Amino acid sequence: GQVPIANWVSSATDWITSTFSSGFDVIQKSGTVLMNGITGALTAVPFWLMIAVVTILAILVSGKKIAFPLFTFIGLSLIANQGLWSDLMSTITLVLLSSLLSIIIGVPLGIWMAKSDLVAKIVQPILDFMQTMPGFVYLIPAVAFFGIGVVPGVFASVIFALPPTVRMTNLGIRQVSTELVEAADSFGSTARQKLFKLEFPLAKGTIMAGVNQTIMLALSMVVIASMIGAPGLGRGVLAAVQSADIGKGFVSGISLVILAIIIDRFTQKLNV
Amino acid sequence: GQVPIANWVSSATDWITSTFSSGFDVIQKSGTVLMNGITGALTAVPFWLMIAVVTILAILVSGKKIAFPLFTFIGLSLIANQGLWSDLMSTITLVLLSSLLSIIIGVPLGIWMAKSDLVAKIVQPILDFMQTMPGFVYLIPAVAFFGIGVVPGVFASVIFALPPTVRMTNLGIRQVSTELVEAADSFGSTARQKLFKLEFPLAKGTIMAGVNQTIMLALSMVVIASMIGAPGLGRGVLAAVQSADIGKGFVSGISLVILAIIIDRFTQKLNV
Amino acid sequence: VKIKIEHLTKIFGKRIKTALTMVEKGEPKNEILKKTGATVGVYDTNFEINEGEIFVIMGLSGSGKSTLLRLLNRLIEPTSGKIFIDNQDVATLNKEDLLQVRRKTMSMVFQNFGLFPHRTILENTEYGLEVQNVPKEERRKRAEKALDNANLLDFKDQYPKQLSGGMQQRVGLARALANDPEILLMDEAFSALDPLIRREMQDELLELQAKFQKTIIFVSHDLNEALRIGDRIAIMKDGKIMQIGTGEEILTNPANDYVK
Amino acid sequence: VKIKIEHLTKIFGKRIKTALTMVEKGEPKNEILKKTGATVGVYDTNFEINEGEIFVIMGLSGSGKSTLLRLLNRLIEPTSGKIFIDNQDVATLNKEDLLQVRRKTMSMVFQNFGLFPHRTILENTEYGLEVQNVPKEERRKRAEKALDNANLLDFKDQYPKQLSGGMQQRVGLARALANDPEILLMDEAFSALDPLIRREMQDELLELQAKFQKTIIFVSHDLNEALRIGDRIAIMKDGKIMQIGTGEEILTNPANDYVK
Repeated sequence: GQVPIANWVSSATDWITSTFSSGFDVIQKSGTVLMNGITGALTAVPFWLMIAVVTILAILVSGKKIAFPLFTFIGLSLIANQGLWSDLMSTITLVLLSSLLSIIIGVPLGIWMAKSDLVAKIVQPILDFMQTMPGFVYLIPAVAFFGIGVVPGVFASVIFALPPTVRMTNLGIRQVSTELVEAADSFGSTARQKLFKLEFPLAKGTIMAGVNQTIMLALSMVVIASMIGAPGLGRGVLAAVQSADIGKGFVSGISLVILAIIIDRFTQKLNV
Repeated sequence: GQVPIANWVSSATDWITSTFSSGFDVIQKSGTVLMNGITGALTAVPFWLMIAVVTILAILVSGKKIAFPLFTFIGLSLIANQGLWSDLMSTITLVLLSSLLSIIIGVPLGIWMAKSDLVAKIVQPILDFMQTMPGFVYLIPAVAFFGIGVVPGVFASVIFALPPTVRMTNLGIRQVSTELVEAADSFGSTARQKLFKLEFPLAKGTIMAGVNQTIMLALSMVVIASMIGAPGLGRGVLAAVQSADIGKGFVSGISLVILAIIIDRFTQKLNV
Repeated sequence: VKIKIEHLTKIFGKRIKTALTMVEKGEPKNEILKKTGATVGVYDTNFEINEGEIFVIMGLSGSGKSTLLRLLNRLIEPTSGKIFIDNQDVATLNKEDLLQVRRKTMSMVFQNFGLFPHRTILENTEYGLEVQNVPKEERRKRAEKALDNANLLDFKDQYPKQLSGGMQQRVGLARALANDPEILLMDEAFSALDPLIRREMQDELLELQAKFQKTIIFVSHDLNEALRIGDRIAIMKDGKIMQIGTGEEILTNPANDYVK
Repeated sequence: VKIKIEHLTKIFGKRIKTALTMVEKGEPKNEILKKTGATVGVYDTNFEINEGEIFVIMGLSGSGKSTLLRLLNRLIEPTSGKIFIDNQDVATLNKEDLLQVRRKTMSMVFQNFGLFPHRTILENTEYGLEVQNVPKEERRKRAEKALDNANLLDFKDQYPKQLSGGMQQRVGLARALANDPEILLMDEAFSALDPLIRREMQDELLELQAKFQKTIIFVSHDLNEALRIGDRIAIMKDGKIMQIGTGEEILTNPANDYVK
């Protein structure tokens, strides 16, 4: 019998989290301050003025259909009445930050994969490797480095939601018809004027689909990270399934469902 | 302030789990016996004869490529050496039962959705409603009825993995060219000879893609259900992220990753 | 006579009774299919088909030529009408009687050969019997004789994808014939073959009919091939039959220049 | 002179140096086209283009016809050869030098019009300047004058999807001109047009060329348009130039009898 790995892994992780603590403490500070800043100040404001804004925005993107606005109003207001508005402001900053980081990390990586073909041959199977595996195993590399808290949930989310963004970015870049690229290269476009002026404005519609997948994946992953300590509605759910208080768990789950439907309909209608 | 729901929900759930206990006790018995039967007898046999079988099967489905067989051997054997073979036999019976139930429930429902068009107009958006929402909220309806254990993990998995099976079944049925259906109906095929003789043999290749998604979704969901008490490697992972023992958690996560890669490559190569 | 039609009608879309009666005024279908949007397949066709003949059916591609066929065996539910055969009306039958009809009496042949690619020749050709719960040996022998009557028993284990358009059509016809039907429906059977193999299949069909007599219904778009097959030709346009002429169709030209 | 070529060639596939020494020798082409697949695009072309003329180029598929243009631009990296222009070899230029070359001297026109559909015409036409970081007002007025020279300034706010092939090509040519280059490249500019607008654009092109003098190199299939417009025609096949005949190519025809 041999069981050598665990020791090697814990040793390497201690070495990292000891020799790089200069970075991890900074990341922890930044994460906690961003969270408690854009969840209490940029949000957590009158819960009858935000649901109204969202209702009229749904009206805009819907035109005449009143189902989705009725849901937004008889939704978010339902949450508030149930007293879960402060746990929805969180669970939004989390998906917000996770989506922003996944974007910042994928879109560039998507460009790099579109230019070089060997980079794609490398990463695309890696992306299927990361989108096939269960996401619950993205928590180890989170609590191992950042321990429990918010930033580990964010890390798990960005590394769980990244693949689709990268894939659809690569697509939307290396699916724009080569003739336009010839045109933009004939007038001397140095891959930075070309990108913004031609490729993004044409890929947008493909990329944003990857991003509207990224957002849902980040929501799923933060709800799962609730196990770690990532605040929001997930914790509620968690508590319930730990104490079998189906009322609290169900209301939190229905709040998450409402948030999910809203985000889906928005992120879809704002893509076409 | 009003907070009425939780009480209504807990009341309804008590009413169900009290007036139907005749069924829930039976389901619990059946689930526990199936699990401890096909995880200890149909499996949990020499851990050097099963990895060899799987290695040669990988060789078959691979032909000349030796990477995937080398992985199976230097995988499963790795698990065994780490002492996690009894937690992999479980986490397999679970995905096995979840996939079987999801199939039994979807494939028929997929047929019903292919025949009637209103049924599809109903369910397809419901299926996107169930495939967009986070899966963590499929635990409430599990611990509320079956409490903690194995059968709740199975329930969460079957209701989390069902959508793709149903969708791809509907597709593979109402994408077989109408001319063959005319041919089979002209000779008097009463929707049961027609189905088996024509539609399934032609849809197979589309359905099985939905099923190879179902399997991965069930794996993800049982790993997540580890929170409830669904045994297997998930529990390990869980314990780790609860006690920050990154060694055990990492070895269990790598075992899950290995199982996932194996299942993906198999379920893919056995579809083409 | 083996077949007798009585006021066959097929109309798509909603406004079933309203549109049916509004068109029953007898107005040109163009108006109602263009402005009122109610699509029309046929309108009150009352003809017949006697045993041991060939009632070809013409019509420009898009004139509701094959819909009549697909209505005869009820592959499309007809609005109103009667098809009296063997002293039996088909539109007034349950699933069981209709299935027995389709099994024993009628059987079709398709433009794109309607062949099950995942099943080999001796596997497809026997379908007409497999559906009937027939002894494997008996249905196998019947399939093999239906094949060798077409000289293809040698290929009784290949797959359709590895065969020729003409061979695929011959296999479809063997599938239709193995059931030994009193009626044989053919919808653009040779619309995807070459002229020479087309003519060859025509001659094969004629020699088989003369040898083995049985009622045939046939759709086509060429008048030459028709007259080569035509025992009682009947062209159609705007979903309305206009004549049943054997050698007079090309003589008499009632309100039609297409006849030349 | 304006252009001078020096043993220009382009070879695809690996086996780069071996295949290069193979092609430089004059070995058979179809041999390697069917043997290894390391296709051949050009055959050691050594010609030149004088200032203020129209060096049309003809050939069929696989002639490496359009490839020569994209090599002059370096849109595809040439294996070996040199293009001396304004006392500059392009193949041996750093990034910024080739950038300024493409931005001032050369500029292309495309078969399928190569237009940014997501941008307005007056937004496209100015691209040639936008890339140069030109004053918005200056480039706007230049683009408007360019549209005026083509009489399409009224449509300075529509989108290409709402226009016609002729107007699309005209806007592409305006985009090419707004840079006021010394060279004008075209690649099957009028393959998606009809004879009328084709000949009209040809006449307008010669009018501008005579009024506004500047080097042109043209790609086409038909000899009629080449003689209508071409001042020095060049035939090509299998990636090899045949001749440079203005009015002699019609006479000296080593298999150049396509005149009729």
